[PDB]
Amino acid sequence: GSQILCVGLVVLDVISLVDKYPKEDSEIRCLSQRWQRGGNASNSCTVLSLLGAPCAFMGSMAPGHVADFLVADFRRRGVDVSQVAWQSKGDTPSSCCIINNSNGNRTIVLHDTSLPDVSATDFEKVDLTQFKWIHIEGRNASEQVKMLQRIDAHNTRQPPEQKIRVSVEVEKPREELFQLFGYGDVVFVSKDVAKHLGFQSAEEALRGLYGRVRKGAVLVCAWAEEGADALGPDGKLLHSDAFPPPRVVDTLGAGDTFNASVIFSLSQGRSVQEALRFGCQVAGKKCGLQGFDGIV
Amino acid sequence: GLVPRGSQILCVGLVVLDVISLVDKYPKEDSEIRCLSQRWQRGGNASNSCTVLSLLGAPCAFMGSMAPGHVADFLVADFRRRGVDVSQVAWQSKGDTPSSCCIINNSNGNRTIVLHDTSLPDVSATDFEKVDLTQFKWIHIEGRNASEQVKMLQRIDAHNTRQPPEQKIRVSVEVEKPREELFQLFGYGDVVFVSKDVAKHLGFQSAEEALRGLYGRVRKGAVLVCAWAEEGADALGPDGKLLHSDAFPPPRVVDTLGAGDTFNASVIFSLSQGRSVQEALRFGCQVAGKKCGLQGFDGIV
Ligand SMILES: Nc1ncnc2c1ncn2[C@@H]1O[C@H](COP(=O)(O)OP(=O)(O)NP(=O)(O)O)[C@@H](O)[C@H]1O
Ligand SMILES: Nc1ncnc2c1ncn2[C@@H]1O[C@H](COP(=O)(O)OP(=O)(O)NP(=O)(O)O)[C@@H](O)[C@H]1O
Ligand SMILES: OC[C@H]1O[C@](O)(CO)[C@@H](O)[C@@H]1O
Repeated sequence: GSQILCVGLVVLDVISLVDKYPKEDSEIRCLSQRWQRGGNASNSCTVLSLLGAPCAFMGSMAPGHVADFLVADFRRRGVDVSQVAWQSKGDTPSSCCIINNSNGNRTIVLHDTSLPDVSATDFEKVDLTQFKWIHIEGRNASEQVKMLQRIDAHNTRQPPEQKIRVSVEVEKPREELFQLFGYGDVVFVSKDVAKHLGFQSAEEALRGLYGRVRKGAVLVCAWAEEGADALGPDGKLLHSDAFPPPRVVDTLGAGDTFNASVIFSLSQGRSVQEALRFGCQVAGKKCGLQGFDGIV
Repeated sequence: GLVPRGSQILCVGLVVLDVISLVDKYPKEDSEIRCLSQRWQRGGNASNSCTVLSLLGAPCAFMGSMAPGHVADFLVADFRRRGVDVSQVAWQSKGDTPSSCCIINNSNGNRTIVLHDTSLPDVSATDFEKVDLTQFKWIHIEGRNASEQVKMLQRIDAHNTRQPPEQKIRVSVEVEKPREELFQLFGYGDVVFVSKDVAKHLGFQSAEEALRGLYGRVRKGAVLVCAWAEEGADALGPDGKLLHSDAFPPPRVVDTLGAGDTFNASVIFSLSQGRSVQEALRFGCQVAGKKCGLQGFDGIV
């Protein structure tokens, strides 16, 4: 039971690096271009792998040349893809990403290809004895709340020394997803969500939202160059300053780098304070680099 | 496979992967949005022209630069989907196969474009030296790296000097961007296409103005051609007689991207079949006008 599993989206990121964001109805040349395997859960596996944690990914992919690229990338990272929910309806999602090389800003135009989401049916088919931690990227809530319950069930049946740790990401300001707050030992909530609920800082968001998590859970809110905060059962607010690189050149996947790093640190036994900090340390480092290579 | 002597039309130029996203509204910097639709397309002038030539029923080949990879794979498969011979591609060990990002605003039609990077080397004159020409009856060059392309043209001229009239390779050139370096290309080719956009930048306000004002720059005996959107197109040859065809407006205008390339390929095709310049202008306007009412190149027949 020593593999981390991330459940969520995997998409092909077609990326252009520009030195200024283009005004509407204008035309500008890009400095360079590349393809990356992206999606939150997928980006997190990249990071876990680079950190040395055996991990595996689970999500929908449609057979094709794109998927072939993605799988190859997964494999080069040593990510287990065996639990992938292969399909026959829909395309694999992709996006156009513009990365502003002058400040690391990233603009994402996303194509969700109707590809049907992973289901409780698919999940129930998974040998949970393989995993020390399961992270779930909040997408199809009603169908994921089910997967969560299945995980609780498995836990109710296990020595505390052998329970599967669970984390949840709530990233889009979307009603259906809020039911997810109520599950998992660790809950990640985004600045975008927090702002959409009227909160103007990580600390205010944590106070405002801790009521929604389940007893014993740690709530976590990262906030870009403000670093990140966390709040546990004891009611003590925890904070970490960011580690901004002198030149921020690419923030695409910083959030996923942070989540992966917190999970890793926690799974390794560290305190929440220490994990917050390691999360920022690794995410800040990634912001100084194009892509993920070399955060290690 | 075996390609019969003097059977193919070659187009030398750019091929690019265009990623096209339709959106409700232009994305603000550092935001994430869902598009209404997104499309991968093969683009580029020489590339577009090859597609049209194939649909017209001509054997045709593309020569341009690519680098091994998944972008080139998509592009090669799309070429072949259109019956284009890719065996003359100049494969590169350095650089990125061109790809461009285009964002189309659905609620005002605007197009915001991030152009491909500059990393890939253009086809060089030494690259072109290695090509056996006997295969081709017509070679068309999209003006890009002009100093190198001038050498390619001189090489074609040398080949022709030694041939009987019935095995001379016909040559055409396109000058599509207003850049001074490209202008030396006017001096090569039996047929020179100049775009309205270049004409305008030089200060000409019509096709008639452009042809009379630029004809001086072409080599003796050459035909100079200029299409002008809804005004159709003109041509001027050595006999000094300005030739013209009106446009053939379609029931409604759906997509004019690549109309110029459709026009170019169609004129080349017609002339390659031995039609008169006047017949070719007309045919070019008919095919391109038809194309303006269709999305893409399907059904231009
Ligand atoms: N400009 C920055 N400087 C330093 N650290 C940063 C910066 N932006 C993000 N980080 C770090 O990454 C964490 C998450 O930031 P966040 O703004 O949620 O990332 P994100 O860019 O939204 N990820 P993504 O959705 O792929 O773009 C922050 O808590 C910091 O640790
Ligand atoms: N709006 C139109 N209606 C009819 N025919 C058109 C139209 N636009 C272009 N064409 C035809 O396409 C030929 C080439 O026109 P050209 O101006 O080079 O097109 P383009 O620059 O590729 N696209 P656009 O600038 O939007 O017209 C013209 O000579 C016409 O035959
Ligand atoms: O939401 C989809 C997008 O979000 C990211 O995962 C960034 O976290 C990109 O890789 C992907 O295109």
